[PDB]
Amino acid sequence: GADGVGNSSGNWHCDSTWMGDRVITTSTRTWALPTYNNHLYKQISSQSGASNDNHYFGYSTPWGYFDFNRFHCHFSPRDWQRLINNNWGFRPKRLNFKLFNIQVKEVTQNDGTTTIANNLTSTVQVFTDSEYQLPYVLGSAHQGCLPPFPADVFMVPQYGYLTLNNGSQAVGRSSFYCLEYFPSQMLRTGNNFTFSYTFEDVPFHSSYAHSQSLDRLMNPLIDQYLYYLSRTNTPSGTTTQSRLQFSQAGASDIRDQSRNWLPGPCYRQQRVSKTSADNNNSEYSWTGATKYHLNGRDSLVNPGPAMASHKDDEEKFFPQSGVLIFGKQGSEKTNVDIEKVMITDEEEIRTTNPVATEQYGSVSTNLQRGNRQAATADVNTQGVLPGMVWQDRDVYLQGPIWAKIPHTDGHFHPSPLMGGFGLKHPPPQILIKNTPVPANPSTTFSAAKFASFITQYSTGQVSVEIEWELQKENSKRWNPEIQYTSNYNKSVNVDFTVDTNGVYSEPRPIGTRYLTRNL
Amino acid sequence: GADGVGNSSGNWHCDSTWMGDRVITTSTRTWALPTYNNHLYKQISSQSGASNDNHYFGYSTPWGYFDFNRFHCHFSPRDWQRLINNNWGFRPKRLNFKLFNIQVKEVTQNDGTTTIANNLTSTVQVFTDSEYQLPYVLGSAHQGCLPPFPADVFMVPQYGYLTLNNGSQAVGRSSFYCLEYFPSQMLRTGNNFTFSYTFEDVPFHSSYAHSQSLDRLMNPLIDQYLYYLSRTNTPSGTTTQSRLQFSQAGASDIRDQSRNWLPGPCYRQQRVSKTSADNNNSEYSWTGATKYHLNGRDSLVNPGPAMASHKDDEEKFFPQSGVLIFGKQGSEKTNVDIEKVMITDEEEIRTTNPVATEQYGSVSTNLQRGNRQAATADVNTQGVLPGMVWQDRDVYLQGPIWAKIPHTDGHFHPSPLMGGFGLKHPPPQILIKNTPVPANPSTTFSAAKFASFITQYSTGQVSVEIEWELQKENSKRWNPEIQYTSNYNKSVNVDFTVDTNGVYSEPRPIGTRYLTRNL
Amino acid sequence: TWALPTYNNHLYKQISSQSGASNDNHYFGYSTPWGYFDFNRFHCHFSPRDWQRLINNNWGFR
Repeated sequence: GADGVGNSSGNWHCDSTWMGDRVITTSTRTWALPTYNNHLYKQISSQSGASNDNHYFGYSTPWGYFDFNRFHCHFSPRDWQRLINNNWGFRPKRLNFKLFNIQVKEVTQNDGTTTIANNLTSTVQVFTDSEYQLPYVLGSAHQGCLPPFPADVFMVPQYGYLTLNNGSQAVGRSSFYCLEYFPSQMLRTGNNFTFSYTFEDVPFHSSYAHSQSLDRLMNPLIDQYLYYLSRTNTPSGTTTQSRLQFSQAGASDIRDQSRNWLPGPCYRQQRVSKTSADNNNSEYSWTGATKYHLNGRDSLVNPGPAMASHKDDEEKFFPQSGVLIFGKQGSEKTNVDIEKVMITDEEEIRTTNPVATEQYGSVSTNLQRGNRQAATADVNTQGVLPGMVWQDRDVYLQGPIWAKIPHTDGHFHPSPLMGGFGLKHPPPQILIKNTPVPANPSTTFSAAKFASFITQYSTGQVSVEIEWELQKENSKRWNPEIQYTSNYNKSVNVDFTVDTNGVYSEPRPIGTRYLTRNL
Repeated sequence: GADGVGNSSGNWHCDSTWMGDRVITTSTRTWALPTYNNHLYKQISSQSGASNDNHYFGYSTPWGYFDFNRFHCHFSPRDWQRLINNNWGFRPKRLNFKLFNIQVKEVTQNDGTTTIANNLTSTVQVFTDSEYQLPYVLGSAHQGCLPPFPADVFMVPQYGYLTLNNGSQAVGRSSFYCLEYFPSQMLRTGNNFTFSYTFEDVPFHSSYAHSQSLDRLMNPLIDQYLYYLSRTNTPSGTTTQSRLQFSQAGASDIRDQSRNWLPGPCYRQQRVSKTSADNNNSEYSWTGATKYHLNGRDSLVNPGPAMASHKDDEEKFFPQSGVLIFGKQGSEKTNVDIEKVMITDEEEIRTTNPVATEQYGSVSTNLQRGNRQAATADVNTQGVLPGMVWQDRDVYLQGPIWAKIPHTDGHFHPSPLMGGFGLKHPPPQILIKNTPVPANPSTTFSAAKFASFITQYSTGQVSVEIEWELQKENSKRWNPEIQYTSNYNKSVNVDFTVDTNGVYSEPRPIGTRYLTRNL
Repeated sequence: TWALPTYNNHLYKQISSQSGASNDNHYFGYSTPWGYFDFNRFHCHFSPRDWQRLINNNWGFR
């Protein structure tokens, strides 16, 4: 840091600049940090009797952490539109981080009034691990983001983690991390903190949608030179006999043509409808779910593999867990009606990824003979096969930007299943805490742990700046594209704006896929 | 080679040196080489009536070969412990090979006595293919290793191979290799042989175990912002109606949370117990096995894909073939009791790879409607899907170090299924033979193949030195690790030591995974 | 992190054994307002895991 109590440690920077090829964004927010857990660590675990699936064991810490991982932190609704309408892809490159204008307040709750005053000599300490030595919590899509709207103020969320358990009990291999055991940087009023970071090379995210379905790749005018088996028998006299005929596949045969490629893999979902009348009356929620089984307990696959949500001309149906779901403004935690949630749509991927609610295809179950008749069965789960292409899941406007790839001997197509960018060395976790200030010890000496501290909290401003790389488009498409538009009719409230009471709200999910490409 | 009959061609080197980052090992053994097959090639094949699975066709040769491929050759039980306790991974780099102190003996069996004497002018010839032109036998985990204990003496195993067959009969494509048709190096007493080799780049083997299970990646304190479908219906009056409610997943919901990753693939096994009372009474061995079907015959998958052996708090069960199994000292070939075998345990991989005896998960089989009710089925086999992470199988103390990757147009995650390091250009096979010495031909000329030779054999010392690369650990774990310890109680015999009759024995399998890492 | 009280109301005092006591338990001395820092125990310096690249891996330390 630098200088005094009266001097300011940083300016407010929130802006976006568009350079053409690479583009830069900036934002600044205001935060407040409480003391958590009365300055002490605690182990936490599952509560008494619980399902074998719900057991957990871990620790909670006094430390907080910053999360900018959602897009809406970085991009405004309009800045989001020089991106998704005008471009075929984007990726991050490098970022900056800064804290400044730190001030610490102590509070006195005596009687029915609470007085608050500056504590000028108190400190707040911050570090960034950057060696990836801690359990990495970010990327699990928790709350506690920097707000989407720059004028809002937010608390910093508390930090904690989980470790191997057996039931509600720990195992010998289970690990315990003390955050005090790292070098950090102690800051007072008039001290600031910075670091900078560089993304590893990662593929552009695909903001295009395809103009060709994988099942139609070819010229309708010209027939193939390959033959397929067409008729298996022919009438002879009164009744048929076995005769094999072959054919070349034309535009009337398009079903039957040879191809060089296959659709992507599927792991199948249950289908439900937004119209309440079509759905069965029972509780199938947990029973009818698709799950995976790991170490004797069952977990839902909430996003699951990337698959189209519905087929043509059914907009009413979506996979049970297969989609992301966002809440509207002020929605509650539990048991809330469908009118409150916002359900995203995965469609444009129909052309490669198969629909999530249907089988991959059909396969032959048996060997035919004279007295046996051919039999097939549906394959509801398919792994990856050579010659198989697919697309990934869209990032939308608000959702995960990145995730940390687990450190393991093998992995396949690491792009993460919620969306965004898989990173082996992602942006490091930033951790922050209030330094404990003891209160009025006894006159005689005693060896005991202090239970008594001054009650205080801190606040300041944080800033983030990321540099993005863009991919422009050369398209010879003659006719116009599909663009993201706001409706021009009159309305009581404007979208993406404060209401009369001053609560900013986001009307609908906005994906990145509009501009079209050929497959 | 160099110099004389009286001069020695090499010193005994067996040692281990630890440099920190890289590390170097050395060993020397004493061998004896018989003449095989009376100096001639023979075709071999399956015997008369046999199962269609058991047919084979091939050749056996007079040549022998050296196999150091097991770890216990290179590492002593204590040297194995500055490795597995102190490190997160290791890989080979380069090796040396040497033969020396060669001496050839001829034997005379007349009457009831056998005299043995030096033959000073006889030769022994050796070559290393290194162009990978021969069938590559090593890596199939046969017998004939350099002994684990440096004072033992061993024969060199005989060399042979197999080729395409139809039943017990050869096919036109089947190949025949004459080892005489290579350049080799002929050695007498006072001649030595050397070559050196460099491993291609290969990933470190993972000697860590994970401190986090893949099903728990996230902060218990903070709720997600995503919604999952929670209740499918609500009571209305006397009976329920269809109503869809949604929820955000907290620490009580941990079963239901969204995740960016999925567990590794499985190919399922039958489960048996070490307690003899739980197992069914019948012969299910071959019938209840998991198999693959190639060209009309069936083969067991003995190791199979890497999967955890058992779940929490069942130590009694293991997959039917799914684990490696080692014999104790002096165990016989066939039909031996469980008390004689040593069964390895694959557990620490519970956190990623699914258990081998259970299904991967459940998937939805049908489309619901008003009068239809949701249906699911177990998926017992899963291929690789995008966003899937796993671990490989552990090497232990004694077992394959490497295998040769087959030469093919495609392969996936080549790490071999017994364990160790897949190599496209592995250490080349060393081949050795006694040169035939004819005996006393007839006085008149005859054109015929000699059936009569001097009876002789050779012996000497061999040496191997490998350089290893190590990966140290930076861990902020506060509490202690799990280490490999010998029990301190008194006992009749010390582990990994000679008994009163002088037979070295190994009490238990020792894996490499102790130190812990975060996932 | 430490906290330092004022001891003895900013003044020195002589202290000694209390009245009747065993001849073994008699003592005479002084107490001061001053405090002092003690790091002399190992567990201050070494964590349980750091203690294990030491005692398992080594024949001595100073």
